[PDB]
Amino acid sequence: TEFISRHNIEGIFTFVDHRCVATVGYQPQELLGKNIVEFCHPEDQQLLRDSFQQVVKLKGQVLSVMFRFRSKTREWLWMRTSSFTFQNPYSDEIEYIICTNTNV
Amino acid sequence: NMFKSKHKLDFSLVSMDQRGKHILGYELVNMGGYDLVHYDDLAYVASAHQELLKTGASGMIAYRYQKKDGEWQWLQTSSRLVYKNSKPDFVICTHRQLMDEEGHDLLGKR
Repeated sequence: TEFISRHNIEGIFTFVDHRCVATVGYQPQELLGKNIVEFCHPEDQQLLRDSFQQVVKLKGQVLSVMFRFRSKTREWLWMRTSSFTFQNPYSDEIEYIICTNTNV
Repeated sequence: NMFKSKHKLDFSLVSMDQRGKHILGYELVNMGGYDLVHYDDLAYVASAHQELLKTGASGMIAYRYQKKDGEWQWLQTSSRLVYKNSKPDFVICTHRQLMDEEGHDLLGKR
């Protein structure tokens, strides 16, 4: 039970696969354009922010962070997110960040 | 069912046949080469990109490209490096539009 999201280096959702509807209750379009931290419990945000910054810094390495995600039903859902930057095979530029978001 | 596209070495699109534009539903330039690749096919397409860069050719038997309406289009693509004054210049891709049955069958064989 998980869904994949893509983010720019700032954390903004730029793609969300439709499994998010069953996992956290939003439609993809409800997430697109918002930052991931906007769905994070206030106590967990600093850990999420620093983990996201480190994903970008450690280009290509797979990182993991746990945090509470605010579902559409306004409950705090514990989430384990595995993240990595995708590097362009030619330019080595960061195309985007891929997150696998799993309810725990 | 076949069409071509032209890309920078980093795979960003610089031109595509009008037939390919209408299949995907779109402009298509001003977009990164990986922005429409299905997340389960990213590794497959990136590995072919490396094959193209190191070797000058690559083949992708099946992968998905997101259409304008949000649906996925199964594609089968050969790619080749075009050179200029002995230096790599751009990429030319030749695509075949796959139906979902053939795409899902090829996914397990790739």
